[PDB]
Amino acid sequence: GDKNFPRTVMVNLNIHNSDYYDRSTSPWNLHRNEDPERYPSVIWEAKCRHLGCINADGNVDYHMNSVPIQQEILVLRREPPHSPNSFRLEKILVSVGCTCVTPIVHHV
Amino acid sequence: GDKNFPRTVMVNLNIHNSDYYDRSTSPWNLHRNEDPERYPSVIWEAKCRHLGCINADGNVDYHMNSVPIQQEILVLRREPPHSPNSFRLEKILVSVGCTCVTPIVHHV
Amino acid sequence: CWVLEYDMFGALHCR
Amino acid sequence: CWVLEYDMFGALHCR
Repeated sequence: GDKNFPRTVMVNLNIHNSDYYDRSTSPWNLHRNEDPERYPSVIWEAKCRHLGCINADGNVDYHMNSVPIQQEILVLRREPPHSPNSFRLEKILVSVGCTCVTPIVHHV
Repeated sequence: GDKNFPRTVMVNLNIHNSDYYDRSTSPWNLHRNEDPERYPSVIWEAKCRHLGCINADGNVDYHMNSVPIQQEILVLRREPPHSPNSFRLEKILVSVGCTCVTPIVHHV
Repeated sequence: CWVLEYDMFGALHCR
Repeated sequence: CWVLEYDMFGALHCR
């Protein structure tokens, strides 16, 4: 690593400056996770309800796929454990919701 | 506010512990934003391509809606400006991708 | 803001 | 990690 890179920085934690999961053709459920050693302590993970997507009749169409849309987000991990004022920056891969995609199928 | 709440905490910045935008029935484009006063400095915003969703024929179906899936994410804002080691925690509302939803339409 | 949490809609809240 | 960036796929990278 670079010795000029600050191994510790100061952070001021005072931040100042209907639902699609059901109506989507690729609907999802939400799973809660709580960890008091993490800040934010509560995060939610979307889980696609079905393998296929919902058609105009309200049935699952397996010729299309529900897939989760994911991104990495930043959180703070208490370090040492239980510390009220000392953390390490951490990244987590979270599923935010689902979308409906045309599958990869070859006409061979 | 609570006077026992730490107004400054230490953070160690050393983190250690095909594509759907095109194939989706609610496809999206990605817009880049760069701000050197923010860490991460580069974020991307999904913009839904269409008002409707793409049908089996490859055409836009306006009886369904493409909508963006959004979440707030945490970033660090340099404070004072240009500081290499002093920040304020900040939250940003980002669009991660789009999904296809049944519209709100009343049969009145 | 002793407790920071996401709600099920992707918004952050001080609890 | 002087420069932290998201790529267009939602992943973070040290640049």
